[PDB]
Amino acid sequence: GYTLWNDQIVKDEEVKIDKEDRGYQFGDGVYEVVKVYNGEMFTVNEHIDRLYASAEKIRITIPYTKDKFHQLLHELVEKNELNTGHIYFQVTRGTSPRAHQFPENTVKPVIIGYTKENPRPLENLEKGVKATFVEDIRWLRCDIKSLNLLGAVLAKQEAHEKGCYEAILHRNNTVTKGSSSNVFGIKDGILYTHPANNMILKGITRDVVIACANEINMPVKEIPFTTHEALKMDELFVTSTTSEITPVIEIDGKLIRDGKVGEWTRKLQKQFETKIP
Amino acid sequence: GYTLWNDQIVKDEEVKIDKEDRGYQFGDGVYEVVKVYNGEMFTVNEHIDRLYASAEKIRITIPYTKDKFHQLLHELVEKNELNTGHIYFQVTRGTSPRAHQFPENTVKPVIIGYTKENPRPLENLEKGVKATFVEDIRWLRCDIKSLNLLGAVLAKQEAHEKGCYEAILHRNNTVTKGSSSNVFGIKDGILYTHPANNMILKGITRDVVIACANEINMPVKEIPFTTHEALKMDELFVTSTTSEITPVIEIDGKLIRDGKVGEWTRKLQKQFETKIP
Ligand SMILES: *Cc1c(COP(=O)(O)O)cnc(C)c1O
Ligand SMILES: *Cc1c(COP(=O)(O)O)cnc(C)c1O
Repeated sequence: GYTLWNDQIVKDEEVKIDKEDRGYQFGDGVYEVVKVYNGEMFTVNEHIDRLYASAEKIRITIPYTKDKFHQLLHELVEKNELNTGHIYFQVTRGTSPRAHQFPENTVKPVIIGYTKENPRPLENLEKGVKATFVEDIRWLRCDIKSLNLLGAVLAKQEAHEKGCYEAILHRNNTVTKGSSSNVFGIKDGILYTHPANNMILKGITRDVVIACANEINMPVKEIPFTTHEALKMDELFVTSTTSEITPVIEIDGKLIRDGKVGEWTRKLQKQFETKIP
Repeated sequence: GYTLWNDQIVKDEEVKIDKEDRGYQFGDGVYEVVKVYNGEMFTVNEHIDRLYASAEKIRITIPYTKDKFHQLLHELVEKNELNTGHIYFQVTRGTSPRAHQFPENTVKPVIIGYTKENPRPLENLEKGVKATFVEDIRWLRCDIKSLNLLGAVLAKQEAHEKGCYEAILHRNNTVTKGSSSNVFGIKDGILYTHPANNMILKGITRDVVIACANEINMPVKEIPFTTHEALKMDELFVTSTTSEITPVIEIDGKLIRDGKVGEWTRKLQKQFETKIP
């Protein structure tokens, strides 16, 4: 296949990472994941804006204009002939001899991007998924979508070992986020979800679902709910670019309500579907 | 130069990292940094035991024995003819297509290790340094020396822009550790330092200093102290393999006592010298 390397589309083999790439040794980089539906990139601009925003938060300067970056992303989809799946891309501060502090502005940021054929998780969208409560041990800057993810892999892995799809993180017993997604809860026709602060990444799918909720005249309250209040909800689902709107029907062997995908979830999934290419 | 790559000492050029190297995308891996004093490695067994310990905490199985590793490290010191500097080595889970949960027991961990000429910070060890208080926003598993270091880089950089050497981290106004070192406080001939828990990395230099205190009949209290109490210490300093015992004589424009290196610090630095090759 083809991989985007800085400003070049090259063959995977030709691509190589240096042992002193700040993202390799420190996790000094940012990233994004864009979904493609039949050759069409879903909400690409939203994703491109956040890359630049996340890079700016750690004072990384991307050498290209959002336009040059958009074009490069499109060329990559064609060269790979990606139909339905996703585009992954990141930016690290660049390569320099090991040191914690920032290097000299001289260092060029390394950019890597590639594709993968991956269909929508239809079975999960229909029948729902299992989940587990895992304690939040991640760092305090989750608003930045960076490569500092060791906290997430340990959470996700615990979920997997129990046969769960996602792990729901909570700090001070208050639900925050999923290892790799945003958590929503529904009680009496009202949508609840933890507000946007340093505790959670302000997801793009998360924002679309709030627009969808506003469109179908459903009220939304960005109020934090506890893990006990979570098990008392009528419906519960998680969101992420790849997961879309995945229903959560059971947490730790405790069926949410009756253990069936709710009607409001369905309406949101039905409304969301209209925005997809 | 020569780079240790898995089980082969090869030239920097023959070594190549893959973009789906879990340590590159998730910071999924651990590391160590040993000091070499005139061809002789300092406390090398202690460091290798913490590498294997740190790997075990995230379920990484190093394919070689502690001997094969020791042997390899020694070859690397000779091939590079390293006199006085340090060795940096690390282990990642390996290369596998992008996914948060662990891959299969098939994937081999990628091992990297290389040297660097770096003298002793004589100036700092004699005249002391300036520091700055920075809030601890790191993940909750610092007991593991992992590659999830974005919190550390962001802290060091802040100290750096303020012309300070190190950043003294505090969580809930209680001093925990530096961006990349352990903190010690002295008040009335008694040695104070934060106890070993998930909040701090149990450093090797830290333990040496604690042994050096017992040997010189100095009382050690592993009681955490606040920032308000830190500013009231007779003496203050930080430790690490590369900073050894660096004395901090000022925190944010505020001198620690008279702004001179304390006598107890001098006695510890003197005793520490006896353990060096
Ligand atoms: C990437 C990510 C998400 C999802 O954001 P989307 O834009 O919906 O893909 C949610 N939470 C965390 C912690 C993430 O890293
Ligand atoms: C590596 C490290 C240290 C120092 O440990 P040493 O064995 O003395 O080098 C101290 N604090 C943190 C946070 C570290 O990561």
